[PDB]
Amino acid sequence: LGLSITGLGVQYPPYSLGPDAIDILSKRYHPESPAMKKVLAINRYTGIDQRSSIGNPDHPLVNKPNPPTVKELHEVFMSDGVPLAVEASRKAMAEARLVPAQITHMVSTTCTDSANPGYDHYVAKELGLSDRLEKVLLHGIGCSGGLAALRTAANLCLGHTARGKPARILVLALEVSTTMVRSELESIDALQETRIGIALFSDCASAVILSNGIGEAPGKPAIYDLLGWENRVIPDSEHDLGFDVDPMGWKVVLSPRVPVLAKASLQPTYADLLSSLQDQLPSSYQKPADFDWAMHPGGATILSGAESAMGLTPEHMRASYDRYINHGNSSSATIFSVLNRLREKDMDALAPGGKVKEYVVGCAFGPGINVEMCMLKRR
Amino acid sequence: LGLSITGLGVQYPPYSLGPDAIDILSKRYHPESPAMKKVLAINRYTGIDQRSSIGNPDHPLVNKPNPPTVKELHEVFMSDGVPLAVEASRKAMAEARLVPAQITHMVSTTCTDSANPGYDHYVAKELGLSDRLEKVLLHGIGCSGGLAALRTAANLCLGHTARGKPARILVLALEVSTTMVRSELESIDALQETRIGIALFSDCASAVILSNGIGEAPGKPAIYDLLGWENRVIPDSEHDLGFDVDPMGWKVVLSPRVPVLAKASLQPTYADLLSSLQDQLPSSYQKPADFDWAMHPGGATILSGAESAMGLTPEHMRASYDRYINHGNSSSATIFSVLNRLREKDMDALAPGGKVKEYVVGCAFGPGINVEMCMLKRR
Repeated sequence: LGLSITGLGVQYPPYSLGPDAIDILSKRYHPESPAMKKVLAINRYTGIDQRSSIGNPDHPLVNKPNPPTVKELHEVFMSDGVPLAVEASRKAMAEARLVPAQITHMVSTTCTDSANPGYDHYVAKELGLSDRLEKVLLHGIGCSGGLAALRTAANLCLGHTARGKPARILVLALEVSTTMVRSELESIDALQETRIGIALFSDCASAVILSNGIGEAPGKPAIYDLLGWENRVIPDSEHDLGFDVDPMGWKVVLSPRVPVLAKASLQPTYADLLSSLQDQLPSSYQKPADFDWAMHPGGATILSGAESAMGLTPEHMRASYDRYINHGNSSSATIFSVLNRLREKDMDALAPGGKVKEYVVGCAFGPGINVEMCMLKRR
Repeated sequence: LGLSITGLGVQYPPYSLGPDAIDILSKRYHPESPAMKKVLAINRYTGIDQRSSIGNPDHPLVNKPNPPTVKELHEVFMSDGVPLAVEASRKAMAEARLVPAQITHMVSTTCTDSANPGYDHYVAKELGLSDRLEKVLLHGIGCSGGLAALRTAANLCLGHTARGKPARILVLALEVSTTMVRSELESIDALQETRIGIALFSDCASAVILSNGIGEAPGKPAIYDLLGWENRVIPDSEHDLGFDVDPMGWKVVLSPRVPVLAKASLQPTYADLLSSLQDQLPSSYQKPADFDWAMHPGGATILSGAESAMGLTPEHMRASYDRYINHGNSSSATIFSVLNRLREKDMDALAPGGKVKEYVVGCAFGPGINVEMCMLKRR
């Protein structure tokens, strides 16, 4: 296919929210209640030590008399989120050794903003990208956005391949979720329902460059080759996972079914992915445990579910754990963060049986429920 | 390129509102003010006879104590907008003689909803499309969305072409703008700004099927062949045109500069479009007046501006006039409505000098400011 990830860049904001962040904010704005106590308890065994954030608990946006409106959220997405996306993109392009003029397409995602022009316009402008740049800003997909953006970029790359044209696509994910803490606290308190969103979600921007190989800097270096992909929707699961627009931003929808639905999907999706390329893979790469797994860490049970269903050790998803524990779930931006971390020396040291794998399965789930899987060859 | 539009479908909602509709609602909810008087005056200067709407001025959504919240808007987008999208998509598929399992990708757009899962999911589900359908829900682009979706679909089609695979892409636009009347009225009253959006915008869904011709039998009919496209961003014009998220939905941004900037972009964009494919065109298709023009009728000044800039008659854009006068500006959904109407017999009857043109220039502008053009060959 001639598709390769030639650069990756990741930019977390400077700040880290410990588990007491929600304790502080909850006590500041709400009375003690049974539902809040439950959430505060769950918060303590998510497996997350620190959640990356654009601010600390005293940030002015989350310390108003009321939760910030979706307009006030947008202002901070633009002031504090967009610079992360710009830096992540710069880092990706620098590793890919590309200048702004070489970028042919941009595929961007977020579920934590709505705007016209979209945030991708402002990132592209700051980077000095072409006024003829072809842009796609994806919506509606939440956590799966990273791999969906990548797959979309793959298709777009091949569209240029068809015409014999070089394609270098900036694939970008930016999420700012921590600013919706007051919204979630209000819902917990008012509805007396256990809403665990505030215990999981964090802020990040991440980016990769996907090249179609045409007119490449020959002998062309890459970090990963993109060999294949599978995408699927689980029927009658709309109500199980969601993010509903609201005057206070977006409200998390999350049912008890999600862990089982996610886990049960791995086997058939994996089988479908491998059948579409079994003659391309060596016999040393046949069963799940043969691969390194770049899983989107939606929650602790997603990782433990993958371990159980696919016969993997935690070290098979070492980069997923590393991002999850130290930064939390950054929705669509997490997966490129995982892929970036996986190829680092300190992750190599933790490979199952001291065996760093040449092939990597990427996996993510989001609202739909949408399932995304990709197959990468690590250089 | 082997790209052809093999079906088109359009579905306007049940109601058609004269200029008195906003008079009724304005008077019901606001005392007369200088800004309101100006908007109600401008409402009659547009040349729009009727605007298509999901409701009449007695609709409950626009008759609450306050304007509907963005959540309340979403509920009606789903109840009253999605069915339009389903029907438009059905008719496009029917004309293309395609059954659900044959659709390989979906490229959808809207600027009048935010949701996870996105609205495209629900449309696709109602249509019975594949659980492996590749979807793209565009955001951030407003009025240029129809042509942006078409161009994105073209690139995606060619991605499948690169792999020797059939591509049949449902390209869909749905906009429900009329429900934001109360939000606009509130801003007019409170800010005393002359906000003309409520004089212009209407509701519609429209769809096309774009095929890459692979797996189609020889001599397969099509309505238009897609030959080429141009996209540009007009520099330093973000503040001139936009749609900003708000607890009340989205607030229109519209400067007096827009018609001037738009008019100025036509000649240079057209020249680039034409030069890229001039060798493919006969001698009788060399100058602007040689073509039929499917313009997105963003406002009356856009049409008269195009006539001036490119030396055209109104009959050159007869389908654009027809849509604008009888239905208003349905944002991203209008352009496919124009292309559908253009190929109808009573439009053939208004062709400049009795010559129905074999080649059609498509053009649309939206937030960015983004300019989109395409060249179609009419079968």
